[PDB]
Amino acid sequence: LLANLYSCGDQNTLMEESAEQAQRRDEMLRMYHALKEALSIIGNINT
Amino acid sequence: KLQSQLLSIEKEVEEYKNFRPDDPARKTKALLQMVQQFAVDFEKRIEGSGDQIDTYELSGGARINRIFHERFPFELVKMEFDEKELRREISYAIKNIHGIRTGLFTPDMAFETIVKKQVKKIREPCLKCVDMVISELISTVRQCTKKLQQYPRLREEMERIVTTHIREREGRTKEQVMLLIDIELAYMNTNHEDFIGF
Amino acid sequence: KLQSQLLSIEKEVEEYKNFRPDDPARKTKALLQMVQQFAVDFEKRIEGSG
Repeated sequence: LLANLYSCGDQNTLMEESAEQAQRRDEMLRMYHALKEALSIIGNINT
Repeated sequence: KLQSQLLSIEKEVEEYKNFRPDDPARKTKALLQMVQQFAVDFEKRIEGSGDQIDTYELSGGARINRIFHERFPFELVKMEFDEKELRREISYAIKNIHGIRTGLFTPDMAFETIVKKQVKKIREPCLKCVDMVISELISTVRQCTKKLQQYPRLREEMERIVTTHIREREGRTKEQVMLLIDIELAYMNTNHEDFIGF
Repeated sequence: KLQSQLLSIEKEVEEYKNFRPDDPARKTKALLQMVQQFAVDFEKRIEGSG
């Protein structure tokens, strides 16, 4: 099966992501950075 | 609280932050992961291999097919052979086998002629059992592809390729089934578990 | 006898007949198949499956 799937042309279009995943990973990156900033502020307040 | 959230999200965003759309390495790594997932899910439903057992349904291909091999015996007994027409044709067979002679012992060709007529009937339930099993397999393949939703054009192709293969194997499977019945007509072995001596 | 022997060779030489010294597509599918073989073989040796 793996060799048959790979041999089909246009591998760049066979594995294209759906628009939902582009949204999911973009949001998780923003959430990840925001959490770090928030945890930084708490560290600088406890002091 | 914030520390726990970072730990949960970190394992995935580690990859998302390096995303580039022009990355053949990601596409091929994704391809190998989807194919390995499908082959593990497929074997799970049919063979029962793995530690992820569905305790709500019947396993699908594994136990639907396992029962097709126990509905099939039912198909082999719905024959309804008419006893009266047997006893008539047995009588005419004996007289015609003896022919011009009065006959001294019961003929064998009468026994062979009757059996060959009944054995020819089995062809129907055998070609049903094949169609039933093909249909069940196509079902289980369609369940296994439900996990590739995040990749369109890969759920279609993997369905098409595995589906086409299962269908093309129908011809060769039926030919062997037909042949195994001809083998039964070709020679009458009476030295088996039978009324020897009687 | 000759026909039986030739069947054991066709499966493999179909790859050699189109061999090129520089074929990234050939190498890529060779890598993936070998990675998949290793993972399946390893799990089989320790788990005891198959």
